[PDB]
Amino acid sequence: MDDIYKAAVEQLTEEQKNEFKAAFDIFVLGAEDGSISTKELGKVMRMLGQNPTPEELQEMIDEVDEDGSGTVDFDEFLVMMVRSMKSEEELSDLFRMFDKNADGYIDLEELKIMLQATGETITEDDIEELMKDGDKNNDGRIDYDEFLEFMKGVE
Amino acid sequence: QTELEKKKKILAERRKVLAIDHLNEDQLREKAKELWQSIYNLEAEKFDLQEKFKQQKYEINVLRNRINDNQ
Amino acid sequence: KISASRKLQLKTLLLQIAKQELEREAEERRGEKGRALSTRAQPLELAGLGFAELQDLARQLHARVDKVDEERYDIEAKVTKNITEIADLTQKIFDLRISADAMMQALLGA
Ligand SMILES: [Ca+2]
Ligand SMILES: [Ca+2]
Ligand SMILES: [Ca+2]
Repeated sequence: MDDIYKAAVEQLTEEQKNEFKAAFDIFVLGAEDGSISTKELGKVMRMLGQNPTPEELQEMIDEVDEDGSGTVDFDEFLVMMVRSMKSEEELSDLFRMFDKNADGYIDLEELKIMLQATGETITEDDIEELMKDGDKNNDGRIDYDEFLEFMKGVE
Repeated sequence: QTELEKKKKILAERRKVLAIDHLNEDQLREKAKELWQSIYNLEAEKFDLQEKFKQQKYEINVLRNRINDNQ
Repeated sequence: KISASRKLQLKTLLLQIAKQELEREAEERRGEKGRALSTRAQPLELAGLGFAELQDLARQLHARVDKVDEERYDIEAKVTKNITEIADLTQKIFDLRISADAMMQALLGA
């Protein structure tokens, strides 16, 4: 899903951020504002096979353009790079382990026992925000559908 | 008992005299061992099915919740 | 309140003990199986039994094979209707609902 990418950037060692900056600075050679338009992005696409339209190329940019410039800077470039690099059956069996009272939902307290049985020292903010991210209808519990979207991207 | 009930009672006793009644003590010890291993194997498959049943009831209940809430 | 790298760090650990409590529950069912089978399929005591009692045992064991096999069929059929209606429910809820390596090898190389 989304915030899993934003987490992957914060885990990049300075060995990769030097790799990516060097590649990004070759991207933006010839660009006047130092960012990636469709002109810079189309060059690299032809360089590795395909030739998308000037709107297929603008779709790739708008998927990661959070500042409304129509271009890609280095911070937005790192999000691009991590997107490019479990199943419902597995997640349903693990769902049953959370639901200890077996009522079909994961309420607050059942989350905390699982959290307190993880080895870490659990903060009340950790408890507070994991349920905010998981529970999207706001009814004090995580149901099956919400649990799937809550573990999307977790290995 | 009537006659269909008499028939079923006799044909079941006949099933035992055919499989057992012509054996000696040694031949009949090996038969009981043989029959017990069938019971073990059948009770094991019954156990596996009893556990699957307890689990289906939970999956059914969760599906019952999801349909109940998504409308 | 807390970084996005933390909330993924916690979820990875959540699924790690939810997996360790899944397979701990497995062996707890294996030992529960042998204990149940020891009381149901009691091992045989054949030494000391005369021919009369050997034959009597072989006959009640013969009748128990037929009895347990239908005790098993009755529960086999219940889980068969469950599978069918599981598919019904799972269905009636669905009816209500670039390349890293390539891009780095092209611009650089080593
Ligand atoms: Ca931008
Ligand atoms: Ca619960
Ligand atoms: Ca909820």
